Amino acid sequence: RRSYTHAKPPYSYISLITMAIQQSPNKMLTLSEIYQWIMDLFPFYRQNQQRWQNSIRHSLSFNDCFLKVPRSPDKPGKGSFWTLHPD
DNA sequence: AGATTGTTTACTGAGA
DNA sequence: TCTCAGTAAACAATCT
Ligand SMILES: [K+]
Repeated sequence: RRSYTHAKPPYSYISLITMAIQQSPNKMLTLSEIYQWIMDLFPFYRQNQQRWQNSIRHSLSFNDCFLKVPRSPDKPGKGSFWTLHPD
């Protein structure tokens, strides 16, 4: 068995996150759902996950276009949801 | 206790 | 030359 090389798809981390959220049924995703959507669709991101996931977490917090949404206390779980800022 | 999630600072290189 | 994107890492809050 051998490994194969994929080229990075042409999207910034902001675009990848935005597309992930826009296509989801509730217009909001957890962090791991975002990782999973990106890996499901772009096989380039099935490698170096320690790196690019650090960068996704950084971009979610650093950029004002991403908004954290708390879980309702009646539905507790790991992490919060991420949605797009209403502007 | 350990791992994940989230925030923050500091670089650094791409590109205009 | 200057902005922004992506990397690295420290550290804390909050999960398992
Ligand atoms: K944010």
